Amino acid sequence: PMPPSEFLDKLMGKVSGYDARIRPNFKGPPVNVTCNIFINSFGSIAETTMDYRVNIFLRQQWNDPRLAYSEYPDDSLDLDPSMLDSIWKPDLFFANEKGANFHEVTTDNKLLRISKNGNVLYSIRITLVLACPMDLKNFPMDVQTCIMQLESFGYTMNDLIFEWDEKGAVQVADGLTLPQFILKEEKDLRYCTKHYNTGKFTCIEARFHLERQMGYYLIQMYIPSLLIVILSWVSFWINMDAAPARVGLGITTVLTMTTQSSGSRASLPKVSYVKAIDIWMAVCLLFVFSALLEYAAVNFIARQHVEEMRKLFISRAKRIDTVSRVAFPLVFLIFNIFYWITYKII
Amino acid sequence: PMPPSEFLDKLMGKVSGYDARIRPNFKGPPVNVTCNIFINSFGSIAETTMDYRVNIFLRQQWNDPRLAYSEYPDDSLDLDPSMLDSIWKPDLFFANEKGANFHEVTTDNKLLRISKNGNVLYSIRITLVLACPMDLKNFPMDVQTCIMQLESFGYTMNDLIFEWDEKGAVQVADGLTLPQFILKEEKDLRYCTKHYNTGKFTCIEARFHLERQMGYYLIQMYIPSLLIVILSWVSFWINMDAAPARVGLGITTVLTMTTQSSGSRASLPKVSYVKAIDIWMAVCLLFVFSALLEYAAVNFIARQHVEEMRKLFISRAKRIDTVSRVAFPLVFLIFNIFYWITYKII
Amino acid sequence: PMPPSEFLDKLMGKVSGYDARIRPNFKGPPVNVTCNIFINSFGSIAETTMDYRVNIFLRQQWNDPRLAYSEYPDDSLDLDPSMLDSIWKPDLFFANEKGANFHEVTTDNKLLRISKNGNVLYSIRITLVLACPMDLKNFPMDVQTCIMQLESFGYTMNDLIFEWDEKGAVQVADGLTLPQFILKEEKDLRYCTKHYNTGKFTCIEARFHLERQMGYYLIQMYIPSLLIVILSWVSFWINMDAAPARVGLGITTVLTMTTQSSGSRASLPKVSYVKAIDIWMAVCLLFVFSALLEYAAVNFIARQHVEEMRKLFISRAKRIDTVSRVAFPLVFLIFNIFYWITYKII
Amino acid sequence: PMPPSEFLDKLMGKVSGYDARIRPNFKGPPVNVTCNIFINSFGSIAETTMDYRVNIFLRQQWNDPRLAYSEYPDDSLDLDPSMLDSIWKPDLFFANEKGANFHEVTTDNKLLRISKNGNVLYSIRITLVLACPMDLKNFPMDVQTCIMQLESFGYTMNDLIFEWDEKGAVQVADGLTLPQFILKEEKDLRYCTKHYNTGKFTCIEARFHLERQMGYYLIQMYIPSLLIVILSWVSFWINMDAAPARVGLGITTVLTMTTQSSGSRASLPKVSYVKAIDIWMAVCLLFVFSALLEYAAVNFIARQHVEEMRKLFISRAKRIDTVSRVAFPLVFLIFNIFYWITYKII
Amino acid sequence: PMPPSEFLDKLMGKVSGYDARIRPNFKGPPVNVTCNIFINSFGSIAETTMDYRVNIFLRQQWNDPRLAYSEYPDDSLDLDPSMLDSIWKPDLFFANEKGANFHEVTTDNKLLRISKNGNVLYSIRITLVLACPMDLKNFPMDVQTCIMQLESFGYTMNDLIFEWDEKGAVQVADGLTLPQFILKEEKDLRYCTKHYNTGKFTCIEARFHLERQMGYYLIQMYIPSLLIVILSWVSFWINMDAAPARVGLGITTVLTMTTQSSGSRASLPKVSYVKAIDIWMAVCLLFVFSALLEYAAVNFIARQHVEEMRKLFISRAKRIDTVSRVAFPLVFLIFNIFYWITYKII
Ligand SMILES: *[C@@H]1O[C@H](CO)[C@@H](O[C@@H]2O[C@H](CO)[C@@H](O[C@@H]3O[C@H](CO)[C@@H](O)[C@H](O)[C@@H]3O)[C@H](O)[C@H]2NC(C)=O)[C@H](O)[C@H]1NC(C)=O
Ligand SMILES: *[C@@H]1O[C@H](CO)[C@@H](O[C@@H]2O[C@H](CO)[C@@H](O[C@@H]3O[C@H](CO)[C@@H](O)[C@H](O)[C@@H]3O)[C@H](O)[C@H]2NC(C)=O)[C@H](O)[C@H]1NC(C)=O
Ligand SMILES: *[C@@H]1O[C@H](CO)[C@@H](O[C@@H]2O[C@H](CO)[C@@H](O[C@@H]3O[C@H](CO)[C@@H](O)[C@H](O)[C@@H]3O)[C@H](O)[C@H]2NC(C)=O)[C@H](O)[C@H]1NC(C)=O
Ligand SMILES: *[C@@H]1O[C@H](CO)[C@@H](O[C@@H]2O[C@H](CO)[C@@H](O[C@@H]3O[C@H](CO)[C@@H](O)[C@H](O)[C@@H]3O)[C@H](O)[C@H]2NC(C)=O)[C@H](O)[C@H]1NC(C)=O
Ligand SMILES: *[C@@H]1O[C@H](CO)[C@@H](O[C@@H]2O[C@H](CO)[C@@H](O[C@@H]3O[C@H](CO)[C@@H](O)[C@H](O)[C@@H]3O)[C@H](O)[C@H]2NC(C)=O)[C@H](O)[C@H]1NC(C)=O
Repeated sequence: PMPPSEFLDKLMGKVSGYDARIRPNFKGPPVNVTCNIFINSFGSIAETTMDYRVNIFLRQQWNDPRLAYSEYPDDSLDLDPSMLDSIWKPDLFFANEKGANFHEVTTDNKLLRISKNGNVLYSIRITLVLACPMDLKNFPMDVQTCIMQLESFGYTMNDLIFEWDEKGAVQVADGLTLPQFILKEEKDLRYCTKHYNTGKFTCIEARFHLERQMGYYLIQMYIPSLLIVILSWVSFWINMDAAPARVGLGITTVLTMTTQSSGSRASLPKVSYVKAIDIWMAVCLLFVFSALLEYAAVNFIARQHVEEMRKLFISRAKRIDTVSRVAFPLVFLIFNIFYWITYKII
Repeated sequence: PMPPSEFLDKLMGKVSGYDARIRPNFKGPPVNVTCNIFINSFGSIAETTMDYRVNIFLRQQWNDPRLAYSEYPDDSLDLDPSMLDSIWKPDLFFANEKGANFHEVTTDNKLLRISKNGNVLYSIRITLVLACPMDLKNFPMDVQTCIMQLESFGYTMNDLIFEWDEKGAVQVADGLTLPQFILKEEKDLRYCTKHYNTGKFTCIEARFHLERQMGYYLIQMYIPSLLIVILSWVSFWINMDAAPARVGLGITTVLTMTTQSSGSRASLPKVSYVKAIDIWMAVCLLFVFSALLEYAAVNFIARQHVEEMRKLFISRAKRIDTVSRVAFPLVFLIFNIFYWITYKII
Repeated sequence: PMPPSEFLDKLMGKVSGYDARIRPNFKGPPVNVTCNIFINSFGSIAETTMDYRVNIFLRQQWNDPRLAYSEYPDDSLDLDPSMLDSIWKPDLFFANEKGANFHEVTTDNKLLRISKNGNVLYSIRITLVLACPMDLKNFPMDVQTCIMQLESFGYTMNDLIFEWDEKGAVQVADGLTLPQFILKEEKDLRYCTKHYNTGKFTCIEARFHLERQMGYYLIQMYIPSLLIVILSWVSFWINMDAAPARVGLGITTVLTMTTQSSGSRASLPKVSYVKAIDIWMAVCLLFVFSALLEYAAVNFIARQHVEEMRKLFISRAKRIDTVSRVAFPLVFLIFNIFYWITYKII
Repeated sequence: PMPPSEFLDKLMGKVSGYDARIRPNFKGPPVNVTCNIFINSFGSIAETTMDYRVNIFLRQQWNDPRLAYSEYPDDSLDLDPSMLDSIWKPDLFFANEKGANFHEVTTDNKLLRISKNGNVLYSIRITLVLACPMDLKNFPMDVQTCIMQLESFGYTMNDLIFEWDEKGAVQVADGLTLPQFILKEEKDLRYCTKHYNTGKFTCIEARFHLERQMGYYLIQMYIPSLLIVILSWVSFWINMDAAPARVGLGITTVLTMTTQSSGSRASLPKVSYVKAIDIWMAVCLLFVFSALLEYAAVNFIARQHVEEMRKLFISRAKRIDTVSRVAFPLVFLIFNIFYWITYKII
Repeated sequence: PMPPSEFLDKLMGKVSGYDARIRPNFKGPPVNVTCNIFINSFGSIAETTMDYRVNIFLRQQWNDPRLAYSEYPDDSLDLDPSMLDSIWKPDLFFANEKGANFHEVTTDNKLLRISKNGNVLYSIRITLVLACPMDLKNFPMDVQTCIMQLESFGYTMNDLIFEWDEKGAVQVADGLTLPQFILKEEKDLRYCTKHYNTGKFTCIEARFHLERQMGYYLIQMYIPSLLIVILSWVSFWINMDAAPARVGLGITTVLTMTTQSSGSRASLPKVSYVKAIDIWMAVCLLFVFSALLEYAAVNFIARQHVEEMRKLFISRAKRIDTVSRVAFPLVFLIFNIFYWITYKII
């Protein structure tokens, strides 16, 4: 019962002629590689960049007859990771990496165990910054689907095939929550077989269904956008005398409404389509621009009105200042219903 | 008495058949690894990212019978760190690293000494950026508990076990203070034994109880939020004549109160729950929005009031402008008591 | 039928005297290297820096007679990438890299296959941050032409020549869209043969015609710039009595128009020439500065006007306040036509 | 007279049995290592992070009898830096590195020369980002003392000792100035002998006395803070009639004074103690808050004043508006004297 | 006619005893190294950091008799760059690197050719971030002189000397323009021979004369600073009645003039000396502060004026409001002439 590495000497070195430069079952059927990932860290979901950082354990399993062994008694030899640069390993890469890296802290974070019948279990900790093109049409109420797809790079489909094992292909750490999102529990697992001018390459991808939390965007942008609408209404309970007051009120509540429009996109890409948060800030910018025009009508109607005529327009001009107090606060409401219900069924 | 490395030649090389690729006490009980950390640098506690950077010395101790020696006279051979790539070392990693690194400046910052009975003392300087999910419910008065946990990655529980030595498992440099926090002196030391679809892996974690200093947030956000509330009150000692003054006063003190609401979260994650600093900026935004409505009542009540009737509402409208001077400054106070006492016992 | 690497032993090692340090067809005609790129990731088109990040697959093809083989039966031996540090490879570099890198995640992302007649197919995943000097004359309506050029660095033109293969020299991933641009489908392919004091070096470049999307810049800068122009007009339907109102209106709508001028260049280089977005913000800053002067004329003309004289200037001063309501809203329009048509045919 | 490296062959290789893995004078007295640094680049003194970047040449000198030589005629053999991975070198590290690095541009920036009697001169270019906890009590007038300390990491005090040579232990490049500071010329040199649970380790540190330049902070924060105080005074030469003017004046000069308070700390850590720049912005925020209350008294006193009574308070209310014009401008001055003299002797 | 590397075998390996660890002409005169650089990328001229990034080709030439060859027929053997780790190479470094790096994309970007008489031509692509202390006295009209200097680090002056070849020591790529600067065509080439406590080291530096483009700073800071001065003048064509208007006008045009003062230094170091852009923003801040005081005089002079007396000061107070309309607009102009002419001859 010699030590395992010396047993591994019989397994790896020039004895038996193991070559790590040639895939298993060479010249025969392709190599069936079953995969699955464990997720430690999920988050930093960027939107200026439209990517996100994950921290996974990538488990790979394939059979290699050359790694058979019956001398040793037990069923598994979880070796040292230094034995990992000498056996064959599939050239798995992430088709949307945007930068990734291993982890070498106190050891290469690597695992490797071999079953008697040649089954290999290979597992390494990885940090990825995967690209997912965000779809920001209905932005605060959107549901993103950021993917990650595992391709081969040098082996064609007839010489290396990936799969997902049918027992929980994607696990997640227990207490894993996101600050801005929630990660839905059903995770898709479909095929993405690529085709180039070089050949066809195996591919498999996992679809994570993110979904934004409404709390933050409800506190910083919607409510402050809404109070500024109400102050635009207090220009109606003021007489048609305070020219500086109402105009000063409206202008101050139309420029601050312009700042928050731009402020609602500081942390966003410069996309060219209008998004759900945009029509809110637009329509809220339309009401406030109306009250500054409503007083524009009053101050002009009253100034234009012999003595039986001037009061004749005071009633009309003052009729407006009472219609305004109900028109705006209710027209805004019915709009406020068609908006949220539009994004409660979309 | 040959030189130690040549003595180490007898200890390491092909003589005696030392293999660094196989753990001590192989096929027997697992390897008991006692740990403890020394902390040089603690800080850069991020909250947008919810991590923090530490600079530790990681000390590991385990027994290895193969490293026994009785030839040399003294009790310890603190070797060169180049002898560190040839002996066995536990594959300790940090389960929430988020990026780490060694230090190679003028030497690998590594220590290694071996006692006669085989005890190994292994110590290396590390920089870590550990992830700790912040809980920002009561934000300026919160108490975070950021952890660090030491797991194995390739050895299962029956073949490698970590522990904390029971003599000061976590030391700290003497004059170590944080700018924003204070690091409490009692540090937890519990177990975090993991379970995967691969097996069970040893784990141990240290719980550091951070606690925010109230000084900064008391100077930039609470007091400026409070002066703006008081200026909202000076719209009461002004007659019910200065329409531009009081409305200009209230509007200017309701928008600047909106900026500071958003300004109170520039360096924060976009969490979806309301936090303690939020109800302050909200309630302070409610008082100021009230004074702008209080004058909305006065200017409307006085404008609506034969000659025995107009003065009848001047008293009512002026009754308000005196009730306001005591109502707001005292209602705000009683709120100001239920707030701080709520976060002095929570 | 020995294994291929051992077949490759006959192909690479000291047998047959293959030297990777000497180009093919040595002392004869130069080495004809046909190229083409596949683009996975395109974007992060910076403008403060005037660069952009691409993620390509660089395919290279050249003949090497030394790599001939007739022993093996089939037509191609797609080897392991470890066989890539032993064969000759052209020293292709990117003449405007500004930083690049390979991808080592789970494998060097490399491909290598050899045809029987010696044809080499070499393909590697690369991330580039290529420099392209932006031309921002007509900025929101511009069309950039960012290049990428493949030069030799050590081999002169008579010893190594690059080319583009005449079957789709530049492919693109199917669903590849940009957030801010659209990538036109015709891609140029011309020569860029360099000359130094060392000699002449082969060079080939690809010209990508980017083109900005107008949606974002139409929403954040043009419309907000335009509403502020209209509020500058509401200072005309107000009587020549509200000195605080109209002046407060104009000043508030002339400073906020100054902020947006500077705000229209936060994410731009500090170029010294005037650009298309600049004349908009300038002319819009000229109208608003006019209305604040138009009231400057009214308040001065009315204040200067025995009793038959004061009304004589009221008509003139009030004649202005009606000419203004049509002059500005129509002069702005005709300008608004010469502007967009100027950038619809330029 | 064979070539020196072949002479060095007799000096380094298996001939003579030189081992680089064992310190000089082994088993005897410790190794006396005299040090000194030359500073090329000093600066980037961060305060959000409380560190700073230096670029030094670290010179080390120790004796090694094994490196004796009398064959060669001259006194010094400045070798190639490749000979630096074969001789012993002290494991000097920087106890507050916070990240450092060598320089490999066109060569490892390393020097190495050996005197006949065994004296070694070892010198390498380094970039450091050293941590120094700032003390920001009297911030714009402060004097920081950022240190750098050279410790051993694996050798205890009885086996390796550092020192500073007594001929200019710290030189500086000639034209080395800082943008924000000035580096005082006397530099401290004391001992910092550490103690751990492992043993006692040699340590030496250099104390650089930085001192801020007052020019910048005098131009951006003090003067603008002071003009805004004066405009708060121009609310006194205005009659007690312009309710919108004085209140608009005071409010506009009390909120802009709040912005600059927060603006005076954008580039600062979130420390919890009040600092010298804070009491300035506070007291300046107290004067401006007073003038807005001073008019609060006037408009209330005049509004409260049969016909012999109303003028009786006009004199009192107008008595205030003249006392204000001298009270504030002189009370501010005497404060302005106790402030600067307080930070001219502290 | 064996292959060149095998010819190079006779040139490099143990045959002939070539040692790369010993400089040419050893024990004799020093090694004369002629240099010159080609500049691809110039720019990213930082000012917060006072550095800049360049992308050069560094060509070095020296003679090495050991590399003589007469066997081969032609005049030059441009080898593979792998032959670059075996020949001697001067240890050139950049005395103000602040971080640099090679380029390894698809090959080490290296060139190496050897003439028959031993002349070596060595050329490598480099990216540098060189430090140049900016002199910002007359900031928008300044002319910086950022240097780059090539020193030895281990060889003293009597054993290695650098030079510039007298045929175009510094070339530049053809279409190389900067966004903010223009690179003057005459480039200095002088000596910078260093002296340390170790010895004297060869040094040579190149002086690039940068010069700012005035376009950007003329558009964002001077003109907006100037319009705000003119609006400060429109407080003069308004009667001495509009207390809220003129004071509101002046205050709004004195605070926005304070923001732009600070805004004129966001991207600048915190230098302690006053700079040319500072006196502009200061003097422009002095005019606007004057108009707010000019009305302070009017409203006080008119309010202080039996019936023959009140009109007596109306003329004096109104005499001011006409002197102002010519005093300020012309005093500002004459200042505006002494300013630009002062920076047209400095
Ligand atoms: C990797 O897995 C794939 C599919 O999971 C295997 O492909 C299939 O392999 C079988 C060999 O057992 C091939 O033989 C076929 O058998 C069926 C009866 O089961 C017979 O009716 C067919 O005529 C054929 O002979 C089968 O063609 C093949 N199918 C495909 C789509 O590839 C593959 O063999 C596995 N390879 C390894 C190395 O494990
Ligand atoms: C590492 O440490 C663990 C615990 O600190 C050791 O586990 C224990 O090891 C003993 C061997 O001395 C095992 O024997 C047990 O002894 C008790 C009497 O002390 C006896 O009553 C039991 O029936 C049993 O024979 C013990 O089972 C084991 N317990 C556990 C929970 O593991 C371990 O031996 C140490 N290994 C090394 C290599 O130091
Ligand atoms: C690489 O490709 C270039 C061009 O694609 C080849 O250049 C040409 O190579 C031919 C050899 O077949 C040279 O011979 C010429 O042939 C024509 C008839 O086709 C004859 O009229 C000429 O007098 C001459 O003999 C030709 O000069 C040469 N032209 C150029 C511009 O280089 C090159 O041979 C290819 N090299 C390899 C290694 O594939
Ligand atoms: C490194 O430097 C230290 C101090 O600079 C040296 O320590 C001293 O070394 C001397 C050996 O010459 C030791 O001997 C002492 O000599 C005095 C007379 O000078 C005698 O009165 C004492 O009784 C003792 O014998 C001395 O104890 C020792 N002192 C200390 C504090 O270490 C050291 O020898 C130097 N080592 C090397 C390798 O250069
Ligand atoms: C590297 O270049 C330097 C200068 O470019 C050379 O320095 C000079 O080298 C000459 C050898 O030819 C030395 O000899 C001198 O010759 C003059 C006549 O030309 C004679 O009048 C002097 O008395 C002396 O013998 C000369 O001293 C020396 N000068 C200096 C300042 O170094 C150097 O030789 C070159 N080295 C190599 C290896 O190319």
